[PDB]
Amino acid sequence: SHMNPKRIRALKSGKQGDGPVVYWMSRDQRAEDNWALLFSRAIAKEANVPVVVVFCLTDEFLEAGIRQYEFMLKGLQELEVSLSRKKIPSFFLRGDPGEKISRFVKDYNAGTLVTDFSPLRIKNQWIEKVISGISIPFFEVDAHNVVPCWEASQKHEYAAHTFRPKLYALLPEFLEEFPELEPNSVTPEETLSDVLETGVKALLPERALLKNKDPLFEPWHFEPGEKAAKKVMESFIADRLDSYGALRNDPTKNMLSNLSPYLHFGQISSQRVVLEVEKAESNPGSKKAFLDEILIWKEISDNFCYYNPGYDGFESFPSWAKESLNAHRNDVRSHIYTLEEFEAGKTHDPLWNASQMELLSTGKMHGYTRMYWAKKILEWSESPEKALEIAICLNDRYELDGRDPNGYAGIAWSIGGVHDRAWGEREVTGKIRYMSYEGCKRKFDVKLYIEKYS
Ligand SMILES: Cc1cc2nc3c(=O)[nH]c(=O)nc-3n(C[C@H](O)[C@H](O)[C@H](O)COP(=O)(O)OP(=O)(O)OC[C@H]3O[C@@H](n4cnc5c(N)ncnc54)[C@H](O)[C@@H]3O)c2cc1C
Ligand SMILES: O=c1nc2n(C[C@H](O)[C@H](O)[C@H](O)CO)c3cc(O)ccc3cc-2c(=O)[nH]1
Repeated sequence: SHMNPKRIRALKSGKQGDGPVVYWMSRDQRAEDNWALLFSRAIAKEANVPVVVVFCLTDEFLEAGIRQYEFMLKGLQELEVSLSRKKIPSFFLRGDPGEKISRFVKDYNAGTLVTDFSPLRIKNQWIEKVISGISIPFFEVDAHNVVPCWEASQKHEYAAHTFRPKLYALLPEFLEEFPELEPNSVTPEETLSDVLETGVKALLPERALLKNKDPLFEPWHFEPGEKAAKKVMESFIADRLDSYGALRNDPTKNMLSNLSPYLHFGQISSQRVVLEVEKAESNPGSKKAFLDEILIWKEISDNFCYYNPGYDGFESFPSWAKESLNAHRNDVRSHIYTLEEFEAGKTHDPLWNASQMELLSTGKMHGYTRMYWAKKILEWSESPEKALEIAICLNDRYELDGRDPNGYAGIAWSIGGVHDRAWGEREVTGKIRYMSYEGCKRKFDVKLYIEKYS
């Protein structure tokens, strides 16, 4: 087995039991290229026990909507089949992790517990509870980042150009092929259709609809699951990669990878993706541009959430920005929109409303327009605290890749200059990098973007 010990972290001591090794899957919903699954199999081998997979359908998802819930569970049904063809049983527990994972460990005489890693507050909520209801050893493995989150840095990194040296210096040690997942020796000692049916009915009153009372979301932009995530990656390498560096900041092109929803649910590994992109021969500049995103910005987001408890609040902005935004707290805002208005794209700005339409109808706003979109919320909000609330809310309710450290870090960047520099000082937004509507007229084909979305 080729398993780096620095990818793993003890969450609780225990006395090991004598039953299956239980992998509690959460962030990384895949069978292939999954260090958490791979380490859980290795421990089960070393203990002559089978490895099983447990997943919690939590009392939440009523906070998001059908788009995300469907994307995830369609992926998971494919995952049962996948893990079956490995003789690895998957149990799907309804309810919150505290109660259900504790009970599952007791009832199935688990030996050791392993989970994947996520810096989000809620996961730690779950962890705190699970830790009370078990007396067996507990491990988490960083299956999401290429360089483990507690390895990459010992602290918060204020700019990309400080985290980047540290991260690149560790790629030799941490970027490499996955061993194949070795199946179970034997097959060991209600369904997602019913559960998908039950939840959808519970969520259908909150579904987003255009006045016409017809549904607003379009499923077909992203086929969910592990097999489809490979295909999308392959389409990217083959077709969009060469142009990426040139056209990534242009909302009128389909030249992005479109991997974020897949990467969010962990239906595809970012280590895998990075390995394929490294292999490929493409226009100079492109490969550097894309790796800068999927290694530096993706992994600094986990860094941000992990070293900042208040990663979703003003207090985590850098000094200069807080000082700056405080000084402009009482400036009169040129507009103030209610939440409903932002949500239904009813602002005096045709480009903002279009970006909000792309979101509502596809569940994926273009990266470039996300920055415009979020900065305008700062500008048209009672306060910077309210701006974060509104952005976090809209991002999490409607993005397929939402509810993600990339989100909080991305919104903090936009609204408080996290991982950014001081810029020209203005009214209302202070020194926070400004993104004028006109700057977009210079930079890309605005009117065409607006036509695409109405
Ligand atoms: C206001 C705002 C909100 C955001 N919310 C989210 C979110 O909820 N979930 C999310 O995954 N990303 C978020 N981002 C970052 C980024 O916009 C998206 O990850 C990207 O557009 C996803 O599309 P893609 O896969 O085609 O990107 P590509 O250009 O094809 O990049 C490939 C991968 O690199 C990573 N990546 C690219 N850009 C960034 C970035 N700026 N920050 C962190 N990682 C990046 C993503 O994981 C992405 O899947 C947000 C950015 C902003 C400004
Ligand atoms: O373990 C779970 N992870 C879920 N996740 C994954 C989430 O990324 C992780 O729970 C955290 O990263 C902590 O592991 C969701 C993500 C979404 O975007 C939307 C809904 C869910 C729902 C669940 C869930 O019910 N259980």
